[PDB]
Amino acid sequence: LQSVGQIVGEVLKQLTEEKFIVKATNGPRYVVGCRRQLDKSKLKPGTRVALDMTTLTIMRYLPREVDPLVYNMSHEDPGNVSYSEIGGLSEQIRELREVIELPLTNPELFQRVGIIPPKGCLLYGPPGTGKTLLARAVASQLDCNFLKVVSSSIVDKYIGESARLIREMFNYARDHQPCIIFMDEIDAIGGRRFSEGTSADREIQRTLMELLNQMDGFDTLHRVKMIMATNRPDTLDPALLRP
Amino acid sequence: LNAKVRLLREELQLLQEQGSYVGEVVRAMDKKKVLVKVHPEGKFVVDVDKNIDINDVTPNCRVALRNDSYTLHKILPNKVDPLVSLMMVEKVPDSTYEMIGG
Amino acid sequence: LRPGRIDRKIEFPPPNEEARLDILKIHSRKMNLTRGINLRKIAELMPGASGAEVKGVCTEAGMYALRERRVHVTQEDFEMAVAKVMQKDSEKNMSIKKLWK
Amino acid sequence: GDLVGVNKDSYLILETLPTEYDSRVKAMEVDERPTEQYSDIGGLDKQIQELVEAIVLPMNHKEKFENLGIQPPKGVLMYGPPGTGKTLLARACAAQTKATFLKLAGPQLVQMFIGDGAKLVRDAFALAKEKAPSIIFIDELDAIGT
Amino acid sequence: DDIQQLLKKINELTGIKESDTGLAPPALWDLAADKQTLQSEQPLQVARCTKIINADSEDPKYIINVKQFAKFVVDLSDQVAPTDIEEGMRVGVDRN
Amino acid sequence: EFLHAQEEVKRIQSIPLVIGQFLEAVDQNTAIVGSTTGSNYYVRILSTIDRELLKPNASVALHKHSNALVDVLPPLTSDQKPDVMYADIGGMDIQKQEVREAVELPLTHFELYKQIGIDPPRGVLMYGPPGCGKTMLAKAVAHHTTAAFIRVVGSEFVQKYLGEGPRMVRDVFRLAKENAPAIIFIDEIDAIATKRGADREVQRILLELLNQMDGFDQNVNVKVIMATNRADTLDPALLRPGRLDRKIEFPLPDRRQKRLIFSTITSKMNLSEEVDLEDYVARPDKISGADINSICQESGMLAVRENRYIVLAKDFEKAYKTVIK
Amino acid sequence: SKLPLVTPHTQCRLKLLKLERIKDYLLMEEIRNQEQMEEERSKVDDLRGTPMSVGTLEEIIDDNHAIVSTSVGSEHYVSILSFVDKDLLEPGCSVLLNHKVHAVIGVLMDDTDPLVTVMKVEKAPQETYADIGGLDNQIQEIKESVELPLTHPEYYEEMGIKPPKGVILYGPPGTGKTLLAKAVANQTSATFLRVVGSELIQKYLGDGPKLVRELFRVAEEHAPSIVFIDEIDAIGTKRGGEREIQRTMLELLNQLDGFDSRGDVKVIMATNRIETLDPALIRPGRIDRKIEFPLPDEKTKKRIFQIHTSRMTLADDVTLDDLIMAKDDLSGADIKAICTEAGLMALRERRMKVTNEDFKKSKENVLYKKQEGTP
Ligand SMILES: Nc1ncnc2c1ncn2[C@@H]1O[C@H](COP(=O)(O)OP(=O)(O)OP(=O)(O)O)[C@@H](O)[C@H]1O
Ligand SMILES: Nc1ncnc2c1ncn2[C@@H]1O[C@H](COP(=O)(O)OP(=O)(O)OP(=O)(O)O)[C@@H](O)[C@H]1O
Ligand SMILES: Nc1ncnc2c1ncn2[C@@H]1O[C@H](COP(=O)(O)OP(=O)(O)O)[C@@H](O)[C@H]1O
Ligand SMILES: Nc1ncnc2c1ncn2[C@@H]1O[C@H](COP(=O)(O)OP(=O)(O)O)[C@@H](O)[C@H]1O
Ligand SMILES: [Mg+2]
Ligand SMILES: [Mg+2]
Repeated sequence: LQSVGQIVGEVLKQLTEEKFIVKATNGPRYVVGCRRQLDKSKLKPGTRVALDMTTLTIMRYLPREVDPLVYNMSHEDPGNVSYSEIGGLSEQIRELREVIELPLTNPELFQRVGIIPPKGCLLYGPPGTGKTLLARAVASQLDCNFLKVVSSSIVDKYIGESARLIREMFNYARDHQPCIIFMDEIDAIGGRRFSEGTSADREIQRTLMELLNQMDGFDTLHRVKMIMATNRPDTLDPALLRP
Repeated sequence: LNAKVRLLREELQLLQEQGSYVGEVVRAMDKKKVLVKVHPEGKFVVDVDKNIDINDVTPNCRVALRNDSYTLHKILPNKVDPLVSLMMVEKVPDSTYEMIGG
Repeated sequence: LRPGRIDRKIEFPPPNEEARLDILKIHSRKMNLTRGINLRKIAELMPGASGAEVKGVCTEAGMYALRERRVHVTQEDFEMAVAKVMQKDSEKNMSIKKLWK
Repeated sequence: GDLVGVNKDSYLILETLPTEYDSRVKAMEVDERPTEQYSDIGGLDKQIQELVEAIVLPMNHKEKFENLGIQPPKGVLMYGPPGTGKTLLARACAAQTKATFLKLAGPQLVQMFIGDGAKLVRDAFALAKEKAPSIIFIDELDAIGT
Repeated sequence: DDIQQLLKKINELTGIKESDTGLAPPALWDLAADKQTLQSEQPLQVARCTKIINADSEDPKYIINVKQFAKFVVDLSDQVAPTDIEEGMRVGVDRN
Repeated sequence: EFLHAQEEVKRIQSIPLVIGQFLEAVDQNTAIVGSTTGSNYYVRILSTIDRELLKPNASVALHKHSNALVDVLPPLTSDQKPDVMYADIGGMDIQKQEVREAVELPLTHFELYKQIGIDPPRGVLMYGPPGCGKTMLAKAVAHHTTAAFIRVVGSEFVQKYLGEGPRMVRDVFRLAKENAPAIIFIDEIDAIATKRGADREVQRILLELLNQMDGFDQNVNVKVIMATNRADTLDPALLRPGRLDRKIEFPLPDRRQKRLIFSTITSKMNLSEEVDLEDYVARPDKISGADINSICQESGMLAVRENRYIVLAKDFEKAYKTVIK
Repeated sequence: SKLPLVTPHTQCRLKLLKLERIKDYLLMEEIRNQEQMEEERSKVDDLRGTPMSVGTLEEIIDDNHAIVSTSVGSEHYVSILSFVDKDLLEPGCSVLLNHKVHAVIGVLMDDTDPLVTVMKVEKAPQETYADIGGLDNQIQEIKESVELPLTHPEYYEEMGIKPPKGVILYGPPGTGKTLLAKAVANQTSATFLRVVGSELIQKYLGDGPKLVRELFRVAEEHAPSIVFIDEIDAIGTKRGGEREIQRTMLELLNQLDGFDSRGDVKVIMATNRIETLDPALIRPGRIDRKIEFPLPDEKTKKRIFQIHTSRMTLADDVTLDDLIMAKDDLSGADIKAICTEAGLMALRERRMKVTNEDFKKSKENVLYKKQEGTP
């Protein structure tokens, strides 16, 4: 009881070996100094640290970032669904394991093949053919980190919060490699970009472009194999549907 | 040397005073009371100190307050006002008649 | 063109020969020159060309200086700095005859 | 994601709290428990029996299904021209079931905020979970069913 | 032009026209009661009640949402009965 | 006594200070600062600070309690290299040469434009409908350039904190300004540059963006690269040729341009001896650069599907028809 | 406030006399003398101890208690002091608060709503009946329905009428339709609200009709006021744009009459195409009067130059009657160009005084601006 909490914030650029810069999360940017014992090497630009609420001195670096939303979207329990519990999709089921399972289980194989593995692939079809079921099966049987997305719930009202959520979920996948991201009903945000609209169009297209930068390039996702499904693949932006 | 140390002492004594906010006026309500807009927070009706003649406070004067009792302190230079001012508004265009020929 | 709204009809004709030369001279201050660059002869090679295009021939003479990566601004430069400028002011205009006729 | 009550100054956790969902969702649940009997519905015995065996039997028995092994039906849609009495059948089903009943119309879920409607849908389903044997009633579903 | 500048003079020398809103007519107001209620009364804050705990039913505890400000777990003043409070209820609370 | 006073003056600028942005000064001893707390304060400045360091966008440390401004704070991509070279680019040599002149020429041949004279553009924009190798060429420049590339997306600029997102733009341009030869890449300028409460805040970040671009005249070697697929949007103010003159449109690859892309990618592959790439460069289907990769990648999977090593001719058209339409 | 207007604009010592008289009075007004030669303020201003904060109030719980919100958004149940004008406090207003306990300590000058701030047009003092040439039938008719009800309701009060609630002005463009209504505002004391029908057509679903509510709300607090709907035909003619315009139109008919009361505000509408608008506008129960604006005839035109040529310096060769004969070819707005172009024309002649030839070289250029067709 006699203890006290500590403010949390993310260390920015480093000036001297006793002067640091931390943005205290949604608060201001505070010039602070490391306490005594923390390995200065660990206090990388961007790492997450805790500060005394009195002297603001850093006293412990922490596991990278936040957002129990991603925690829920990972610990979602799909139930035991063997591939045999799905019927009449042998070609597709076999196809998916070639882009979702073999690369992360046996990456060294494609080194000799030379071809780099695809990172994302999309499931499209009329309602009631087993897309979500196939995703559940993949999540149940495979032994890796699996993210389950409802494309609606990753769309929050706070300004620029949905793009941030996409960024944090991708960061969680990168930190927990190998990881699988499943985005059901991707057409919820994957819709073609309106030329004009309300804050809805603005922020939805913003989140779409955020997800795009996340998966498209310059970051060359390492083990971030991704799966999405949609009942309306037509409405998807051509940027996504790009091979 | 004594002038230097006395200057340092004055500087130290002045350092204790707080930041006194920044405020802007859209009406000189009374000869004492002057309504101000602070940034952010909201609107305030504030009396002026002994100094600063009340005729000097004009709309959008960008004044400074004191830290407590708000209170008015001084006038400060005017704002820059860069809203729009990029695609529609141009302050001083760089084209003159001699830059044209034909 | 109605009462209380507008009062005249200022016209902008295509720049004349000496007029286009002045346009060249406007941007000619910065550019260097050889031992005898006669802008007069360069001026007459683009009949009916607009104003920004006369800047364009100076503009397209720009990266022709980068075509040799040193101070070029040569008399010959403008002769082909004319060449690539006019086609953009052109091409379908040839067909347009065979099109509209 | 859980909700705790902490020290207002030292921020130490001294509480465990019920989640709470939303004002709309709390207003969404039925506490009046209307009192229409199946007898007041007339000429729909096929439809009343259909809805009753679709919903109430999993609520009461749950052993007939497991004995047969089937998964009980989970979604029942009532449709027809207005005045046929769909709302009345829903009201009677609420009347007789004794289960946790959640009533709501389509416009109650639209909202203007970016994610608000999704939050209401998710949180209403969460409340139906936390109440365990529960029934959700959507009226004029086409409002969001467009 | 002299008329114009002299009018600007008159407007300045007259001073800023008092934008004072005014109060009620003097005969009705002030009294010592104004200072009395100013010094005595509580500056109550508005909030939205939520999900009465009622774990022990003696002091049932109340969660409120001071909208734009915060959320809290609070009790009642001894003057207001628990039967006087329902869920939500738009209840106002003290400042301390 | 004077030494003791200076020791205290050092003491007042100790570690726990709060950061703010220095607006215009007022007098010799006071100035106006915008705190990271959001509000602004009228603040007296310590004499020991060199006034010439003070600039209307400088990052300045304020006293934690008194907000007294005593400090000047010394304001990328080092290991996170894109890992790609110009050779492994799908033969957009016309685009390669243009960008070479666009950004590389201003650094390695900076002194030329005085003897050369003519002033090249100050920033570029690309339309490049999806799958047109914009990011590779952007990536290619990053691995090749001697500049200090800093990557941004339009989405990072829009935050939850009111009045912090627009401020983030300055850090982008301040950091590049400090690293004189650095290059800025702001791909997905779609988001922030949409045609003009919550609506204002996003456009404020664009408004702050527009101010920073104008400051990069000559004597600032930095160049800005902006990428966007749609590009029929974006406010004409940012489209202004006076500051984003040079633009590079990436069309769908044509024959020759197509053939380089197969040859480039297949060069790393194995392929059988009977592989007929010439049929695909001749096929009428308008496949973009991304498809070429996908057309080539799927060949490996088909080979690895049947446990086979070398890809034979039959592999490609199975893949070829599988992708595209 | 404003000064009176000198009677003759012509350069003369009579104007000198008037301006020097106003100078003398302004000099007697020139504050220096008076600037040369407690309990109420001391107590209550102590009660409202500085500094003061402004808050938005939307509640009145008791005659001494209400809910008040501040700019940050927090809401407070606070007490109202005695000196606060109870009638002045209404929801949506801005209220001064005590900085310590947030007690309500007075109402404030409302200064917001920029759009309607533009909407309460100036008194239109620049327009006057003296500036209108011979619209006799229009004047008496518009006097019947607009000016007189807003000046002497006594006839309507005694005789038992409910005065007409709406007038629509129709005529070719430039006939002076807007000028007349503006002159009515100057002639009366009522505040003037002007709106052009094209502007209220709004992109969003419901703002269009909302602006209509917003206007007639604005008219009501001003009490005697005029709402001028210029070029009404954009929102009234015949028939997702289709439904909203109908919805917008119906909003007018509900504020032009409909339910509840309408107070005192009068409504004036203008258009060029009366033969196109919805019968609901032509409805002689909804709109009681429709005023005709014909093209000016010979006598009306002569007044127009007399109105417009009053300010320039003229020659003796000017024959205004000759410029009149042809037809009702041009409206007064065109004739303003006739003066303006001539003034420029005589200026181009390097003469500060205009001649008849300048008017002929003024009349022709106005004519070429006309279109061509049916040769
Ligand atoms: N091939 C299949 N084998 C077994 N069950 C199947 C198959 N296809 C569909 N089903 C059954 O139908 C349902 C599959 O639908 P699911 O929830 O997976 O999503 P969907 O209908 O493909 O689309 P979405 O959830 O995106 O709207 C499950 O209840 C499953 O039992
Ligand atoms: N079969 C029925 N038995 C008894 N009453 C009925 C029946 N059908 C309709 N009603 C009457 O209909 C009235 C209200 O109609 P109800 O809303 O139930 O029908 P509906 O067609 O579902 O309409 P809506 O979809 O518009 O709600 C009730 O008061 C009830 O008396
Ligand atoms: N010429 C090319 N050669 C090889 N791959 C290409 C080529 N053009 C495009 N690509 C593919 O597209 C990407 C290049 O970026 P791109 O997708 O065009 O960016 P954007 O679509 O965001 O403009 C690479 O990841 C690559 O797989
Ligand atoms: N009978 C008239 N008397 C005075 N001025 C007139 C007359 N007719 C037209 N005008 C001139 O035309 C202008 C008024 O134009 P108006 O017809 O009100 O515009 P609209 O056609 O848009 O209603 C005024 O500036 C005025 O100078
Ligand atoms: Mg699904
Ligand atoms: Mg119903």
